[PDB]
This record gives sequence, structure tokens and C-alpha cells, in this order.
Amino acid sequence: IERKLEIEKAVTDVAELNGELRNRQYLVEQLTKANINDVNFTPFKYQLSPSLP
Amino acid sequence: WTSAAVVTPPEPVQWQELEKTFTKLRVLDLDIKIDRTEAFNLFIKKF
Amino acid sequence: WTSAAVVTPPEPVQWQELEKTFTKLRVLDLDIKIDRTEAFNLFIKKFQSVSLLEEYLRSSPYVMDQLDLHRAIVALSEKMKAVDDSLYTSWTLSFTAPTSEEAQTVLSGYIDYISALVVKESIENVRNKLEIKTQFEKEKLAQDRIKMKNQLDANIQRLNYSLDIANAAGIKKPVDPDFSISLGADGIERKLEIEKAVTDVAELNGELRNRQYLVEQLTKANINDVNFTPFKYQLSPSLP
Amino acid sequence: EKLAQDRIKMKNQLDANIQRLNYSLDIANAAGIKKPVDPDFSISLGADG
Repeated sequence: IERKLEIEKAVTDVAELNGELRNRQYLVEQLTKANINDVNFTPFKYQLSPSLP
Repeated sequence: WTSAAVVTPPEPVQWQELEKTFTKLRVLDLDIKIDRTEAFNLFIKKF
Repeated sequence: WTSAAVVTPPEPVQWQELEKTFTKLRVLDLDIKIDRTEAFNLFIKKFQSVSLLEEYLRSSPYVMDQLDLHRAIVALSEKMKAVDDSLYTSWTLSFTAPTSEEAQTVLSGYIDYISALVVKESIENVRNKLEIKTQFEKEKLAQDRIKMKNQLDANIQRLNYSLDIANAAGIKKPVDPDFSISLGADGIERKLEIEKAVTDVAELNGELRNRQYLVEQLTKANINDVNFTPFKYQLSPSLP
Repeated sequence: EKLAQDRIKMKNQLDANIQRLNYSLDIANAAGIKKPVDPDFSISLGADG
């Protein structure tokens, strides 16, 4: 018990023993890095493109 | 005198560069999208 | 002087080559179909397209033999018609020309020009879904691999604090919820160190190895130009 | 095609397992447990087994 008490007092970063917390940091990093680039699309389809009457 | 255009809501193949950008944020646990018919209604609305 | 076709949504037996393909992919957990009634509808949607029709006309040699051109092409384009005619669904497609062999040839050809577009689009839609599928699965494993590594890392730091507590209570041979001591300081030591020598988390994990197998087949899989018909003839274009 | 793909997924689990069994042989040894008596590398059966 006394060894265990001393190990937990020595904990500096709660994520060192925590996988969830670790992969969660990784999410926040991946999110922060990710970008939406200027993609082009046309919000419609032409049955008829503008006519020359 | 008069020019016209016949316009319909866009088809899947037109959406492919948009479907490459949504596969993640889907991986990043973000599921979003741009609904073809909703994009079209936004056109007719602004037009 | 008016040629006519009656078209119906295509029969199952016309879908067999497309079914052998979608089955290859279902195995790779890609549930992808082309609804026969959907292809029939996109067929009629394209067919009703003035823009598409003028393209066909301007590019057919048979129409061109026979710049007041734009005015002629706009006129021919007014002689193509499609009406919807109930047991099954069926549409009647028609075109009218000065001669009867002209009327049938220009209808026949515009049907094949449209049928070709729809077959190309449909084949590209499915490839598009494969490139989204293969994309997804690779980024997800790449991402799950860094999550397995991270977990193994916290599991090492935990085993590290297990050794230290096994020794502080003098359990050195075999036999707690946070730091499991059972194995005892002797095992926990050889173990603490087999876990320090792992280089890829995939070594001790059937899942991750199998996931690479998927991401492999998905990358080596091909959708090959299939040749189908988005409809079924009741009446092939007539000789009026 | 589903069999051909599962026959292969098995081989991968069998391989992943051999590596696991292989590191149990070593943890068995270093703990003294030679004869028949763990969550990640079970040594129960003891090194000779």
C-alpha cells in the first residue's frame, strides 16, 4: 500500500496511466490540424444550359 | 429576346470531391455533409 | 415519319454481370447496388435533356450530312418526345422526321447515346464508392494503430508501477484492481520487457492484421467496365 | 469468396496467437512455473506444456 501511495503522489500528468485520455488528446490534435480546402461543386445539374434563343 | 435554363438538383457523381473531404471529418468522429437537395434549394433561394 | 419506342424498367436477368461485381464487393463489406428502377429513371431524365439532345445531334454524322445550323438543331430538337403511359411502368419515346428511315435511325441513335451516358455514370458512381471505402478504411486503421500504440504505452507505464509494487510486498513468484501484482515480480519483469520490445502493435492482434488485409483487397480491387441497359424494350424503335 | 477470406483471417489470428504463445513460453520460464498450476499471456499450463 505504501508503495502504491507513493506512485500516485508522483503522478504528474493524469494521462500517463490513462489510454482514453491519451487518444482523446490525439483526437483534439487531429481535429486542430485538419482543414477544409476550397473545393468546387455546382449546386445543380443542367437539363438545359442557358440557351441562345 | 429571351434565354432560359432548366435546372435540377445535382447528381451524385458531382459530389465526389465533396465526399472525399467528408470521409473524415467522419474518421475524426465528425459526421457532416452537404445535402444535394438542400444545396439546390439554397440556389433557387438566392437566385 | 414518327418512329416509336416503348421502354420499361429492366428485367433481373439483365443485371447478372452487375451482380457478380457487387457480390465481389459485398464480401469486402461494401454493400453497393444500382437500383434497376433508379437507372430507368435516370435514363428518362437524361433522355428529356435538351442540352444532351442537341449535343447528340450536333455530334452525329448522320444528322450533320443532312451558321443557320443552331436554328436547324433547335428545330430537330423539338421533334423528340417522351411521355409516360398499372401493372408495370412504361414510357413511350418518339421522334418525327421527313423520311421514315430517318425518323427511326435518329431515335434509335439518341437512345443508344443516352443509354451510354447512363452506363458510364453508373460505373463511375460505383468506383467512386470504392475510392471512398478504401480511403476510409486506411485512415481508420492508421488512426487505430496510433490508438493501440498509445494504449500499450499507458499499459507499460502501468506494468512499470506493478513491478515496483510487487517488489515492495515481496511477491516474486505467482499467486488488485489498478496495478495487478498476481503474476509476481518475476513474471511482471519478463513481461514488462516483452512489451517494451514491440515495434508494431499488429504483432499481437488478429484484428489489426485482418484490418490490413481488408485495406489490401480494397486497394487491389477493380470495377471493370460492365455493359448493361438501363431499360427493357417492349417496342424497339419502329420503322413507321 | 467469403470462405477464402475467412480461411485467411484465421491464419492471421493463428499467427497473432503463436506470437502470443511464444511470449508466454518466456514469461512462464522467468517465473519458474515449469509444470501445470494471466489476462494477456496466460502461463497456467506451465512451460513444458
